[PDB]
Amino acid sequence: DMYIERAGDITWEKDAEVTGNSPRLDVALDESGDFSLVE
Amino acid sequence: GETTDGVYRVMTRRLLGSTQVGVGVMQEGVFHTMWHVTKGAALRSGEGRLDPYWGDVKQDLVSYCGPWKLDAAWDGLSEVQLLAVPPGERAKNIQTLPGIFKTKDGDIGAVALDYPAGTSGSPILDKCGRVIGLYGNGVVIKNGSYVSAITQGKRE
Ligand SMILES: CCOC(=O)c1cnc2c(C#N)cccc2c1N
Repeated sequence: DMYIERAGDITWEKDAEVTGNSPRLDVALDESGDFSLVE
Repeated sequence: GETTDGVYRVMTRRLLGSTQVGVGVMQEGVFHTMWHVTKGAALRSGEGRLDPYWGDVKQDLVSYCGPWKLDAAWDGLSEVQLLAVPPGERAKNIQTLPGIFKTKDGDIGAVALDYPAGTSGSPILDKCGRVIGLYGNGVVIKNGSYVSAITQGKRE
């Protein structure tokens, strides 16, 4: 039996940790809402 | 229950201790998360009850108390922030330039940030603070790292 607790405001934070890349991926979305990689 | 706008952890006690299964956004009285977090179950907010209103297993989205309200979109150019809310850990912004999911049905923004499964539903934001979609439905790539779609709903 699930419950919610508040974790913060939703705000853009100037000078936050910038990271991660930007890959272009060919993908398929099945009827179950699972993404897969086409190749 | 608590109806204040913001980001919330989705907890269960049906396992050992209190386990974080996911995250969501409260906006205009409506709670927005991913379907795979709740499976469409009702939610507690203290003593208040949150009942599902709209959901779709293919979009992997669900709203509580009203229709999906979040309609901002990635502009296709600018960097974004994941407001990651990991299990046991404080809310933390992570700034990234999204990649792209290319599908037969069009292109979707994607963020290459690996966080625990319990982080599913954490909102992705733009420069103006508006939620452009939620984190937690994506793929595992050649390396073994995780890439999430920027999953956004429709506002009717
Ligand atoms: C658990 C079964 O494997 C998966 O399909 C699955 C794998 N990883 C994630 C991550 C990461 N990292 C973040 C958010 C959701 C997932 C996720 N659903």
